[PDB]
Amino acid sequence: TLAVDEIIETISAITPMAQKAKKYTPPAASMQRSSNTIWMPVEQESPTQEGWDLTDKATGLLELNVAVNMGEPDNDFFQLRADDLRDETAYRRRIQSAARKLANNVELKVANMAAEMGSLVITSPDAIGTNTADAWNFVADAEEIMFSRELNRDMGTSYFFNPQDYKKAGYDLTKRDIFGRIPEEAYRDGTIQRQVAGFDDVLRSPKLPVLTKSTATGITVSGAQSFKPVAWQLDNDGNKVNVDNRFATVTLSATTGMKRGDKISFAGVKFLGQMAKNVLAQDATFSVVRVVDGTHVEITPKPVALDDVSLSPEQRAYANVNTSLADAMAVNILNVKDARTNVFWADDAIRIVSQPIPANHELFAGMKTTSFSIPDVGLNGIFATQGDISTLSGLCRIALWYGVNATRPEAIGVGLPGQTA
Amino acid sequence: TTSFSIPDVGLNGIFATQGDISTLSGLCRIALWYGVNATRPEAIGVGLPGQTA
Amino acid sequence: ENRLESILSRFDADWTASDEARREAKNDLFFSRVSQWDDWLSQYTTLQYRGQFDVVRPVVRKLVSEMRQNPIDVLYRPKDGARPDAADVLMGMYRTDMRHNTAKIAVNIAVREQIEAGVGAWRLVTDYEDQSPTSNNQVIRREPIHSACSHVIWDSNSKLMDKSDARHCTVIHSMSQNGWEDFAEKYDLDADDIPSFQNPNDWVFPWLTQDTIQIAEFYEVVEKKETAFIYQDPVTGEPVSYFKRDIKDVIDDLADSGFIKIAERQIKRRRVYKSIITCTAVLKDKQLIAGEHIPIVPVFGEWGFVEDKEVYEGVVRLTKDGQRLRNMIMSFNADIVARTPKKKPFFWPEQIAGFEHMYDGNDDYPYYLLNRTDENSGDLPTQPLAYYENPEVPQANAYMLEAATSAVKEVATLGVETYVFQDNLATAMRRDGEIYQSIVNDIYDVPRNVTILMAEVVDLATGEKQVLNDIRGRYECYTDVGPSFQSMKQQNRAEILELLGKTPQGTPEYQLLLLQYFTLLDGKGVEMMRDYANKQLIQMG
Amino acid sequence: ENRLESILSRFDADWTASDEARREAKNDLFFSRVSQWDDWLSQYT
Amino acid sequence: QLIAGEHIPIVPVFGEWGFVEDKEVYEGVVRLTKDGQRLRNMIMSFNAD
Repeated sequence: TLAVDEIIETISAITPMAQKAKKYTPPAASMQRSSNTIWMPVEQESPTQEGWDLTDKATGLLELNVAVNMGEPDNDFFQLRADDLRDETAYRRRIQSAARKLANNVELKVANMAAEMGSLVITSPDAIGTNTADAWNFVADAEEIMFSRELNRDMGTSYFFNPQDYKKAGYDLTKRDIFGRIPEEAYRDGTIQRQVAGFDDVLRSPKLPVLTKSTATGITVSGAQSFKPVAWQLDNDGNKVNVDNRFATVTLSATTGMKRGDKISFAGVKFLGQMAKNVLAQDATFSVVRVVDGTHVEITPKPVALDDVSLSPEQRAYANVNTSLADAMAVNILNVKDARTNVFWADDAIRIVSQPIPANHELFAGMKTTSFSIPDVGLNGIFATQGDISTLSGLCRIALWYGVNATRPEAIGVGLPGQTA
Repeated sequence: TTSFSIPDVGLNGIFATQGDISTLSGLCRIALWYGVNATRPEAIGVGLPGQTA
Repeated sequence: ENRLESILSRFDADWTASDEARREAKNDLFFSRVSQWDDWLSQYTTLQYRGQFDVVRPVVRKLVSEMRQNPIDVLYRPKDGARPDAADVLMGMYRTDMRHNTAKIAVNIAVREQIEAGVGAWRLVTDYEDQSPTSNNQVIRREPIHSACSHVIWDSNSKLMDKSDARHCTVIHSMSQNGWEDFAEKYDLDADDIPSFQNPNDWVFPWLTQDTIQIAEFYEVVEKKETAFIYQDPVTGEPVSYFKRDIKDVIDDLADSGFIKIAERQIKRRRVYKSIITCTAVLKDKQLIAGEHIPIVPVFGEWGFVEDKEVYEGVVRLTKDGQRLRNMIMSFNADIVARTPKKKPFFWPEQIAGFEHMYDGNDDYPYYLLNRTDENSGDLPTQPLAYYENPEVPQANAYMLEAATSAVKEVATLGVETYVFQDNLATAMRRDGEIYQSIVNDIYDVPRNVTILMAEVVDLATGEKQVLNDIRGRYECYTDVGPSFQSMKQQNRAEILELLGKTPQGTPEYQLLLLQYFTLLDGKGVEMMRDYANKQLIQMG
Repeated sequence: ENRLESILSRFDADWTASDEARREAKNDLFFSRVSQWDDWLSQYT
Repeated sequence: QLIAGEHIPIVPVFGEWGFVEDKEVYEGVVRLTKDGQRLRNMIMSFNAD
């Protein structure tokens, strides 16, 4: 038996979403006291009035906020043994594969968070290769909805296909019976284009989730509900605690079959042009964040109503839905069939809050700690090593701490082809 | 281990530290070993005011 | 896009690339400075004798003394076709700001670490001095770097002994609480935000290093084409060129004083930036420092590349196995000597029953009496007296103590002489001279010599600050290696004596003797004699 | 803030930092100046 | 109490001086010979016994 050191390469991963996501590193000393959460403001919107006499009509000031927190470390704790030889020849390769797997986990977490908190939903009644230019139509629908909603896109937009839909788009381009530059590139290579239908970054991500269909049916809103924008509220002790602006809990008839990531739309409500508060022709879409209780659900776009008479003008200035819930509205489930999801967003909607692990400290004497940077993704964790007692072996840990957050759930989106019947 | 001097008094102790790889935790221990000896108890005295019945 | 992310990625790549040699060098340093029983598992098991019978330290001391007896210092020499004394001013500056104790200490530390571990380093910095400035109210000083193997991390993609082609280098600074407070005061940082950086310790190091703060300095070199202005000197000549970065201010003061612009060209040059970093945030981002090179000089022993992997070795690495074997065998022999029953007789209790006080060790009896009879066996059985065998040193133990000592003696012979190490030190000093020349051209006031005097052409801004003006005829002298002289007066005395040693006893010999008397120090009698020599030279014309 | 506190903190930092070398040097000085037999406990027992 | 000069008036002299890992170590001549000398003393004491 002549075991060699010629390795057979088997796997090769890409992390485009994790590479593109913005990385935020708040100060650790403050974060430890603040309990791994930090609040950031939201662009203020101002109400306006018409008329000459405005006595006793002077509004207040309302400035909303969102909160970003973190999760738990993703380790690769493994054990060494210095008296073997297979445990010697494989330790370095284990380290490298550990770095690669950590990058994989970060990208998967980003993709799952985006696909489960993407408020905007663009659905199609058939596949992409059915008719001509359907891939471009799918991208242009997302571009048009983000343009109509007047969402900020200065930092850039992004659309991630799944490989099957990427192949379908390339096939649509190459069945054109003409050859210029775009078909020629889509033939020689697999790329459709770098920019399609307005998006300045159209990529293909092999690690996009599948949104399983929803078994929910015949669900209606129970009781008229109005969710007023607010910046803080009084607790039992009288302290003013902040309120997140990306969550609203509604009371439905029954949350049977609903799950994290289900896309819904109430029958009757519509979108608004945000700044101008003009009613759009497309029904409002929401994504359920958490199925609390058996009759409540937490949806990520807070449905502020324009005609809500219970809203002070400074709160009505944040309206994003043309009408409020009316005790009988049926909620239509938008994901009626299983389908792998294309995910689009504005590049400033998803961030990765990262905190260090100060294991290089004096308190952890006897263990040797090093900085350890993940490639591709822009993250740095710790690599710690300790030795066992009375034996030539030890433990090695590759730890790294991150939390993926969606600061603007209304800016993220999802693409669902073939959502028929 | 390292030295750890105690203020006011002229004493020194051992400051030791250890870390755990499994649970990312650490233990610190400030130990001080000393003994008070009365070599002349017949010289050491005590005053007791108000020792009435 | 994150600057800290890029910096940390480069640092991680370099650290991982250089981990093996760094671990070996740290082990060598511990072996040669703390103890040769570098066992971190000894504190757990039971205690046995562990001696240290050194056979490598005398060789290290001999090599250090040999390298100390032959100092090496930079020697600036004018280029081919340049002015004959184009290096006098640079030599004066170099000697003036390198004659201090810090430079000698740093070089000695680097050399000792080169001999012991395999790599060492030192640093060049500039400071503002107001009492005794070298030039332009500034001084240049050479500071030491301790444990350069673990504290200086070079760019991994560098294939030169002096690391002249490396673009970046991160240096880990460790300081006490007071040191960090003063460092923050000096660099205008925040002393309340305690910084931390990686600095792993060996498993065998038993001490804690309580209350220390670690940071990193990241030096990077960027070569770019920057704009340069061509002026006309009103004093003398015509062509002078300066950099826009250097004359960002006093851009109209030149015109006011009498400089008229001729043209404007683009000249490529190097700029060095320093960043103060911790594991979390970037404290200082892009502080531009003086010079065209990283101010860090590394010195190597046996240096090379094996498989795109750097390896450096000193004099301790190859003797470690033999020394450890020798220590182990000597500890075994001492254990044999101590814990071994001595040579005493084997006695039946009935043999000496009643006579036990005769064999204790006193000499009050003429002989020893033994019992003869047993009431049941009639007579005691006859057996020759037996004695416990004396302790012995095994032939294997003696043979391998000798063999280990001989092997260490064979392998701990640098060269035949330390010529290779002295040549490496000379290369390091040449790099030091290059860096110092660049820093001098950047900050000092270098006069230009005319054949018609030294013309120091400088000007001051409206904020009373003085800005240097240096023409592009600056690299007029190259670098070589010569003896360490405290000043050019000593250098001239040595040169005159060297010329006297070869000049035969004639008129040149008389001239050289008079010159040596001229360049002497001052007292009273020697002052009179130097005056006489001056008068004789003047009279001879 | 106390001057005595600051002075003693600096002195304490230096004293604990330079402890092992100081004790080893004192041991060397005793070994080379007084006696090479410092059992103490093994001498009086 | 302000004293004369610019420097601390204490002058140190070192033998074999160095830093191991942020820790100063200085050695003279007796430290390395202690093991052998103690062993020789013990062996001669045993022989005297």
